[PDB]
Amino acid sequence: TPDFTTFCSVGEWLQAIKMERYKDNFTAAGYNSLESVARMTIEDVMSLGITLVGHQKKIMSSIQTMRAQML
Repeated sequence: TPDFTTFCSVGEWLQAIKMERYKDNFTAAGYNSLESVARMTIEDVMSLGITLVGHQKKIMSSIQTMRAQML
């Protein structure tokens, strides 16, 4: 099992999954910790204005693996 608890920031996590284009989206909505990111549902993701389905799925998938080890 990879360890998904080793990121030191939301920005570092996004970079690792090639999603760093949404960095400002996460920041602007006050997702400043990975703890808060790990609690997100699809609705939270949609609220960020992330609209490509492929991006929503990558992020949701990464959030899931994270939540399982983090929460």
